[PDB]
Amino acid sequence: ISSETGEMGILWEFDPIINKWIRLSMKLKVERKPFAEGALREAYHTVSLGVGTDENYPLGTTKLFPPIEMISPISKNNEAMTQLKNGTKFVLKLYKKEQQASRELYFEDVKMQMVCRDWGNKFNQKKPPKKIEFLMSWVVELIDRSPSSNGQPILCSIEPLLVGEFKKNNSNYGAVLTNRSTPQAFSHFTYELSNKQMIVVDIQGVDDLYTDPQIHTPDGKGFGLGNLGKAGINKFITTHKCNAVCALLDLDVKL
Ligand SMILES: Nc1ncnc2c1ncn2[C@@H]1O[C@H](COP(=O)(O)OP(=O)(O)CP(=O)(O)O)[C@@H](O)[C@H]1O
Ligand SMILES: [Zn+2]
Repeated sequence: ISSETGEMGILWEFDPIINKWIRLSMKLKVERKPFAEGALREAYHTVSLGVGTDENYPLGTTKLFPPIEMISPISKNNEAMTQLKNGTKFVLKLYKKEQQASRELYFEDVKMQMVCRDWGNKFNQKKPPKKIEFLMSWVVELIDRSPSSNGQPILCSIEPLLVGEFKKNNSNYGAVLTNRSTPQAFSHFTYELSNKQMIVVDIQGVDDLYTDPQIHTPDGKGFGLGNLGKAGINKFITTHKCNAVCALLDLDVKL
């Protein structure tokens, strides 16, 4: 939008309510060194230098992912234009040294986060002691960065900066890592209210602002490599103890 030295990116937002991706551009400036890492990715402080349209960067085609029918022809409205306005401090995440990553996985992961965000709203609507919220997430094609040896463009995901102490409350394979009730009751709520079609675990973040969740489904399909299917779900069942939040939401002690 307004520049000023940084790098260009193709910015992708998923909107669940119209079931389409919204394609934009942005400029960002990222720090050279990461400020945190996990098992898979490193996270980098970044500043936004504005969000604009994708008009200078034609799509193609010939195929494409996401496919053309999954892309909105109109991109005038989106969260990115407010949440990533010029001057915003945010987080960029890059995979560490990865051959398990594919273009399709970046998009699966961001869609997954958007799905959990809808679940957070549905939870909040039953009026629990502590409302919860999932951060937006976005796919960025770092188009100014040179493709590595394989010829693949550089991709990353971005999300807002969380301020405070970052805590993980459950894992994607049955760990209950804090004594807080809301995160565990939310996981249980997603399982029951979805009629056992899915569960949201890996509940982590700062307070009840959450990021990087994981979904399991009975058939194991979609939701990235962390979808552990029936094993994942059952592992949650084994360690769940219902709490006051579960009871308040009228969730069945039988899972
Ligand atoms: N939006 C955000 N704001 C501030 N810090 C964040 C953040 N998202 C992640 N972090 C921090 O960066 C670390 C690594 O990021 P992330 O957790 O996404 O890596 P990962 O994909 O390897 C999963 P894990 O760390 O659980 O193995 C987190 O453990 C947390 O400390
Ligand atoms: Zn419960």
